[PDB]
Amino acid sequence: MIQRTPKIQVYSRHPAENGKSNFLNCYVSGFHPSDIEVDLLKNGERIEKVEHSDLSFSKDWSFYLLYYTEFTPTEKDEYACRVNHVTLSQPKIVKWDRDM
Amino acid sequence: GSHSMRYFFTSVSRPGRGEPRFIAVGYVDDTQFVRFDSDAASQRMEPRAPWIEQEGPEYWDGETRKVKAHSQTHRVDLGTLRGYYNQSEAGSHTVQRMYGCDVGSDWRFLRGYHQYAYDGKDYIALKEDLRSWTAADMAAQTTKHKWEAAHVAEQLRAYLEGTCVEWLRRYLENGKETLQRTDAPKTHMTHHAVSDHEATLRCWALSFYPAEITLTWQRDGEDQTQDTELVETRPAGDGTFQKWVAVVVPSGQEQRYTCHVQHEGLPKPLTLRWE
Amino acid sequence: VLRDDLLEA
Repeated sequence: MIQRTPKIQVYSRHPAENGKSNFLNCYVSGFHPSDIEVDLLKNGERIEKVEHSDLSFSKDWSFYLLYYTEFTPTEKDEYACRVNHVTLSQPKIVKWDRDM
Repeated sequence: GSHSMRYFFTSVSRPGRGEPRFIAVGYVDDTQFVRFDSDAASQRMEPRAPWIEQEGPEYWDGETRKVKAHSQTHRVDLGTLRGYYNQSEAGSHTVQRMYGCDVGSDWRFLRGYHQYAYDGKDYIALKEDLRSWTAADMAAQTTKHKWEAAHVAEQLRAYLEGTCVEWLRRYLENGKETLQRTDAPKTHMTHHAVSDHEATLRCWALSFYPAEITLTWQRDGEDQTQDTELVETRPAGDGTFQKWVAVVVPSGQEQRYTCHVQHEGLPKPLTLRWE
Repeated sequence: VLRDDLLEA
């Protein structure tokens, strides 16, 4: 039972500027098996209006999903993505960096 | 250029209670166009691209019938494979299947595929000639024999060289405005000081389609991979893709470094210079 | 369009 841990990218759909509307994305890929918990956070608080793409997989059979929500970046607010998977001892949290 | 139509199927057993979770998705190139989810209310194949909504009720009735039948095949397979591998009824296991066809620039059949995995590892795959099978292990030899005796390859090849191509051609025509449009990457460079003496140059490719792309740094006209960093290509979520590559350089020496971008949407590769 | 029938493994 080969388990592969999720790779995670957190990023915005469009180049971000404070005060301007956008979409926050959390791309999880390279994982197996498919069961996975993914949340987007605003200042640690789980965002409720979060959607995701339909489950698919790459040529090595590992799965990928995109989770996303509308958001508006500001000076003070912290956004992040929280990921838990059987391969992880506890949820992994990855902060959104505007420049990445 | 070639185009592809691929279907991806994932079935996950839930031993505690009930049938496997089954998810099917269909793609033309990098665009998803249909989906079925066993957990959804509709219990129907559903559209995921505007151009497939051109198809009438008979289309959806037909695809729904077949995808439900596919789900039963996978549920049975999970049972069979658990037996081949001597596994308990307790654990959750996964079958994955991918099949589809490519057409070339001449819009004729180019390639066909049908591959099958169990618990994320190769199990059995149709060979490039569409006439024989590759079995990864001894359990898969059983399946190979059964499929040979039943002449599965011959039926599959007929679908791949026929029906598969014909519908791919139809989808391409119906969805030409998007499926056949290349979106060249919008490119730019950002600059960050990491000290008084060093800076990071980041070369961005945004809003491109299809996903395939190559981004590289050169220094004084030779490739540079040392002290670089490069994220995997990722979906923007509006149907296009994003990528960046970064390099750390001595401040003041930025002019030596160029970012090079190759994409189908570009008649000629792009060269960016920090000005 | 999906294939019309899949044989069991």
